[PDB]
Amino acid sequence: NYQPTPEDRFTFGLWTVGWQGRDPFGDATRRALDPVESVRRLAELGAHGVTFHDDDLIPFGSSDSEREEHVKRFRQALDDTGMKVPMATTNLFTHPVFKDGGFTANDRDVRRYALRKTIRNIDLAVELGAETYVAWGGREGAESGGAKDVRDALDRMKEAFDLLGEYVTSQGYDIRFAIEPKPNEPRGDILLPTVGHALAFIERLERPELYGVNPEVGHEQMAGLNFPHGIAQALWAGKLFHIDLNGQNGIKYDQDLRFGAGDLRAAFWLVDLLESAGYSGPRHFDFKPPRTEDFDGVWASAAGCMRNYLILKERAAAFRADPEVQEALRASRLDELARPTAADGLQALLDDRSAFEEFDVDAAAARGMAFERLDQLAMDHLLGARG
Amino acid sequence: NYQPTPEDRFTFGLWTVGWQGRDPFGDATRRALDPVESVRRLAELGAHGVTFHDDDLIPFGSSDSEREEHVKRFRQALDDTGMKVPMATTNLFTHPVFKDGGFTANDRDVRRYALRKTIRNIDLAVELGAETYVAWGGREGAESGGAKDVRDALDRMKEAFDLLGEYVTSQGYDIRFAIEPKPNEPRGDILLPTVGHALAFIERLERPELYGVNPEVGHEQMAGLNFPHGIAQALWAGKLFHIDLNGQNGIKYDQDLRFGAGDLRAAFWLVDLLESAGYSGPRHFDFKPPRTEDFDGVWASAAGCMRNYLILKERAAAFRADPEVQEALRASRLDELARPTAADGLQALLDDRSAFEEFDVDAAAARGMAFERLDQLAMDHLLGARG
Amino acid sequence: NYQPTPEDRFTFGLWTVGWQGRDPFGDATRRALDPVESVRRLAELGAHGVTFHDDDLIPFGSSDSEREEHVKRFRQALDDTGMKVPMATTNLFTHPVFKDGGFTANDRDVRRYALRKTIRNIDLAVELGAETYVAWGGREGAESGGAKDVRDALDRMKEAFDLLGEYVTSQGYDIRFAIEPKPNEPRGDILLPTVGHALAFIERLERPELYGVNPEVGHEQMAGLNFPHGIAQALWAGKLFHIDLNGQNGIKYDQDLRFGAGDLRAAFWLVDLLESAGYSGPRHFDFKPPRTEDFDGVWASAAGCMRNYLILKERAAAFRADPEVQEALRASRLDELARPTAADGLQALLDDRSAFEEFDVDAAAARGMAFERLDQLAMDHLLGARG
Amino acid sequence: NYQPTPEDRFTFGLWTVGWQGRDPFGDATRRALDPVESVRRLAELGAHGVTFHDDDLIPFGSSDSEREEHVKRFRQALDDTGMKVPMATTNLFTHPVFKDGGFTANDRDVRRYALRKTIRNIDLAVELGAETYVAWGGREGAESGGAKDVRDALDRMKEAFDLLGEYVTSQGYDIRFAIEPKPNEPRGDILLPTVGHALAFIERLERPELYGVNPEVGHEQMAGLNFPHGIAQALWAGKLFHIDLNGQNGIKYDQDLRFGAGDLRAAFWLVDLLESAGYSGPRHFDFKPPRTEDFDGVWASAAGCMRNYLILKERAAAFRADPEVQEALRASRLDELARPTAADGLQALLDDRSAFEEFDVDAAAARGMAFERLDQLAMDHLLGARG
Ligand SMILES: [Mg+2]
Ligand SMILES: [Mg+2]
Ligand SMILES: [Mg+2]
Ligand SMILES: [Mg+2]
Ligand SMILES: [Mg+2]
Ligand SMILES: [Mg+2]
Ligand SMILES: [Mg+2]
Ligand SMILES: [Mg+2]
Repeated sequence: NYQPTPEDRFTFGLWTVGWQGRDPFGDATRRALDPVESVRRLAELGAHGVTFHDDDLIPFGSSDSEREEHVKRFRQALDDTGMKVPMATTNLFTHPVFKDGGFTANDRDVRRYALRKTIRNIDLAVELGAETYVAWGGREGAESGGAKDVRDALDRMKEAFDLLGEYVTSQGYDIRFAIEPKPNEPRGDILLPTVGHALAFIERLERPELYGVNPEVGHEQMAGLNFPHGIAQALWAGKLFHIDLNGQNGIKYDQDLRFGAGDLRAAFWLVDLLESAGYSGPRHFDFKPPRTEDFDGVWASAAGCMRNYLILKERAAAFRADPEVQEALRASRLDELARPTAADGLQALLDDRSAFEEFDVDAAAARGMAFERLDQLAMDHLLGARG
Repeated sequence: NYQPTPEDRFTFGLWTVGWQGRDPFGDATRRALDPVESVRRLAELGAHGVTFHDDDLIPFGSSDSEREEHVKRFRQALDDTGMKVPMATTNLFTHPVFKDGGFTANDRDVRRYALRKTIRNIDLAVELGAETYVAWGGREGAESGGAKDVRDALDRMKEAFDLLGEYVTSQGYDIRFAIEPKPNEPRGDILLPTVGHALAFIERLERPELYGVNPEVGHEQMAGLNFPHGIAQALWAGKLFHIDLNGQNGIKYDQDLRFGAGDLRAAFWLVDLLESAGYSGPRHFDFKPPRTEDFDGVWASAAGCMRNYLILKERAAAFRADPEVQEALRASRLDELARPTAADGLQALLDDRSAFEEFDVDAAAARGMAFERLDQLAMDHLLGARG
Repeated sequence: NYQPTPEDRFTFGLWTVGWQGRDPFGDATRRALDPVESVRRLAELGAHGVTFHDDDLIPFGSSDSEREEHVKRFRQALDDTGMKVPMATTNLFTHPVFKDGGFTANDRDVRRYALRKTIRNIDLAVELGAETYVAWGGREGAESGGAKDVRDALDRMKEAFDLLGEYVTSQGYDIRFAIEPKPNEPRGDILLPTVGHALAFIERLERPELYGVNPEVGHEQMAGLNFPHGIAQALWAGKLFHIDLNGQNGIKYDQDLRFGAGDLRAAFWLVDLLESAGYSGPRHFDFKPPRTEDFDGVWASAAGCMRNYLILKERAAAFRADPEVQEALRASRLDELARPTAADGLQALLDDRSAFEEFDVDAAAARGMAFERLDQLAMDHLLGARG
Repeated sequence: NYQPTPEDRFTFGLWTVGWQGRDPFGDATRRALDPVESVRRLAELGAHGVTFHDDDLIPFGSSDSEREEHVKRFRQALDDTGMKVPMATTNLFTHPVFKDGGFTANDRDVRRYALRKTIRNIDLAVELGAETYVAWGGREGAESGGAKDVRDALDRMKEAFDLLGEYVTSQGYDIRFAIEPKPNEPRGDILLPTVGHALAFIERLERPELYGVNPEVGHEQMAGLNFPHGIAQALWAGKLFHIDLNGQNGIKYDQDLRFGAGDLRAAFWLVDLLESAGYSGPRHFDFKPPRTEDFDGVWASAAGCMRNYLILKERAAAFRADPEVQEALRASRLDELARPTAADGLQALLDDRSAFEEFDVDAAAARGMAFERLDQLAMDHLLGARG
């Protein structure tokens, strides 16, 4: 039946189901949602948690009484539904003061204002019980070559993340940070565009154990890269703290389709990788219900994300647990890929005559790899057509 | 006149001017070149050095007498022309034994054979006086999801690079290693596809001071990324050991056009970045003369690469040394970008009331950035139309 | 000095300089512009005309008195400045009633409403003296495969364009129609995505002499196609009625940069093609001033478009009028490309023994084409470095 | 069981299963196949026919005795297996005499040689009983802007196709012509890059009833376009004469994967479109077995193409024949899309007050479209998870 359970750890953003449909060529098609109503509806669908921007919960320019009133209503809804908040983030892209950037704006006072806004939201997020803080560098980039000195911008971004790490260490919080890469949209070229650039940036920080990545399926597919390879490098580094799941149709604008739409085979291999590696964080959906839909379509899209994940998880487990698949995996020598190359050592490899002087390159080249048979078994298990 | 001089450090690969024109849909249009003739012609054009694959210099399957004869003729040509060899590399992609991979092939004996071939070529490269060794992971990837376990492949690639570093340390050589990223072509998805992935991989190695990157303009433009941003992150990390210059028209197959063709504005900003940062390595051209050309067209393309670089270097220096440009750079607050954000410290930033409580967001948002005026000055200096 | 003159026929849209900066992730950074002020400023910069959407001039839901008042003020500004209106268009994408489409919406009453709105705007455009009407099919497409039956949608689009042609024929107007293609943004896939699809659609209409295309540089570059090839096929068909000039950096979202930015070499070849073919329509700029700029940056961008066109026109004329270039064009046999293949006829070609039986394929294959020398001369003329 | 039958009309090219694995960076991994052996193996798998290039069957430079001997052996194998030949084509891209082009080469004598070669192969194809002749314009394009005058090239291509039509009309053959579009690879930009450009070219020919298109899934996906939309426009024009099925992973080089791999959802919607429209031509597979495979992998890939088509055909028929799907299609108003917009006429539409003056735009905008529910039903039917 593929019914979601709270052990699946499915979470949704408030900006996802609360999107009003304002695109660059059109007005809003839906009215605004109350966050309390969003929590109650998502708890009815069987979700585990919600995430938020600071401006999603408290409107910009609110007084302290309005701030504490919104926080009190939102914690009341969380206590009534039993829902959790596992991640929060700050909005440094909507207001026109951030048009040049946030942490790497050319104006020093804008950079200081962005740091103070982030610190205030980190205090609220620890108050609500979040475990991961996400920084999205949305306005950090340039449309032209001379507008932004990139080495200086990387120095300012390093300084900002070092200050945030110093603050959480001095306060004694247990929250960690995560960086969300994206290649373009809305700037012409965004700093730290991929998972690899984000990981290489994290290794230069002062306390590199507090920082990880938060990759998104759509953002890695906008650069034509392969999302399971990117996720596997992040897992190899030990830095996958949180993940965003959606869909995307090739290299174009950010579509943010529901999960399973877009590249279905890549979604299958991604669910295979996460269930095999034992990733235990939240399964966060960052999608936009299309502006042709009313509220019933919104809730149908939100249910469809979780249903597609549960179907792909069942099919991937059935593919790995099949004896003919295990025979094909031995025939393609994946078990030999898992073996060490030279554990006997460098001197033994240099003295091994079977490794250069007496190695039959023609006999080694004549062997096929049977990858097409393996892939056809994977396609049959995905489509349900084993027979 | 833009005449190349040996102080410019222009180098060419033997595979560049020696390409016979065999593309996937056509036969060769040019006969094979003698490497001695290539050295003499490139010294006549005013180049500084040549680079080589092992199979470019010594054909596959050659005996030891043929090996030493080819090496003796090639060093004789280098001594007669005064040309140098600043970089070498090994060929782990042409022979059909490497169809699944080289360092990360599924076959253990193929991995051991690839390591022994690389070690032999490293000995030859130190004998010829090279300073940088380049590893291109061309066959390391997959066309399908189940063919390659990517975490295990990253373990084998780490093991191979650690063994090579152990060998050069035990021999006492001064040569360093460099990794060339590429997103696809000829596999469907290649491991370590960008500069960011390569840098993040290098930080996990055992002796990370021996390894850097060798980025190529065309390969970063095949993923839709921005090459000056990638080069600037590599310079910020201190890992730019060598660079490949060519041209590319957007996201498609590897064209390897001559330098200056493709994206001319990006070429301008790249030359600006290298001359500003003071990169002192070789300027290596990795281009393919198109198969419609005869040998006169080959030599005209090779001269055109160096001419386009010298023109762009003159225009970029004239753009930076202009007082109206310096006034526009102050008006866009690049000098304020170079200033530290909070050097007074975290506690002073938290107590600063002008940074959150009394900060005029509307007055800060009303200021323009004058980026379009700056970019129009850059375009006028590139086109030569200051007036 | 490259100063624009009214003989250059430079026109701008009101939505171009009137864009407030609202992108999908941010609010507006600039206040709204009066159309009268836009006409006066563009006449001061040296433009020839303006174009408009119906909703740019008259706000949605306006009464008839407000309609005639806006029209009277706008014609007064046109009479005071001497500016013209050579093109108009209708807005069928902003209001949420058009969320599924306009001419090809699934709702019949929405299709009838869209036709009536277009007919009313055509009457206004003939009243202002326009010569070309532009239909942009912005919302005509789908995000999913089952949402839109494409053959039925093409039937409805044919029916709508046939009705508009019947109306202008019955009224005796002299205005013509033009279709603007675009591959995606804001739908996932837009019907009639390229110039070729638009031309093939036009040939199936009832009165195909009234319909042409209106191609845009950015929209053809979002699909990775080559804009001079597309423009040359439209000129070969005799259907280029109007053209939109802007810039675009590869395959991503619609950037709408100023002209000359993006792909400078492609801009050079486009200006070469239009000046060689003698295109006599307006040179229309459809660009967006970036949201980091204030009004001085807006007017600087608008001046920069015209300046870049005048510089490229001078350099292309100097390239064609050069005797060494003419010698290189004879060496690459472009004059032989202009000659007919078999004007002697099919029977003479079949009896010609020099064409198959006695044709030296090796001697024909040995000849080079000298394309690289020709391209280096073109690059030298573009950069101003002939010497 | 999804077993192929001769009523399915599955055909394969000889170049598909006969590909030796020579890619631009590697040598061949498989030996050459006898065409007789290819016919016998494909008849054992359950195919219906084969297609060929002229150089696939008769090697270049063969004498007349060798020509008639190869033809006699090949017709003997066709008579023994009962296989047919429904399509043929000529090779104007491999030999280095065609490096600049074929029908639109800059050399007049090369153009005449290409026409004579094509006419000889057309005689052979009618002798073998083919019904469609395919022209692929592989070398017709340019790497640079000045190398090719595109209007003159379009004149020469029109002249060549008019001569071929005149020849088949004078001989009284019943064969038709088809044009295969492709955006790039191996030239930088190929003339007639998409289906739309090919259709617009066909409408300018002298006898436009003899010419159609032959689209390929991979070639339309290399430009980021949507293949069911392109196929539906070709069916709307009545020009779909033949089709090529393979797979492709986004915008990169021509992968030519087996069918079903790549974009599985797009493959599902394509099979839905062909079975709904009743296309009765051959289902031709143009794929390359990957160079990691031996001959068993070749035959497994060839069987996998037909199996994936039969599975998708069953799932699409089950999706269309479902009552809940039919209810959802009525709720998304596809039946209202099939209705004519104004069959009452232009005057009745202009006098209809319910169409502009009394039309409730807010009530029309408030209705949802239920596209997400429809798409989730389609995904459930594709994955086999109706429950
Ligand atoms: Mg996104
Ligand atoms: Mg996200
Ligand atoms: Mg390359
Ligand atoms: Mg290279
Ligand atoms: Mg646009
Ligand atoms: Mg436009
Ligand atoms: Mg292909
Ligand atoms: Mg094909």
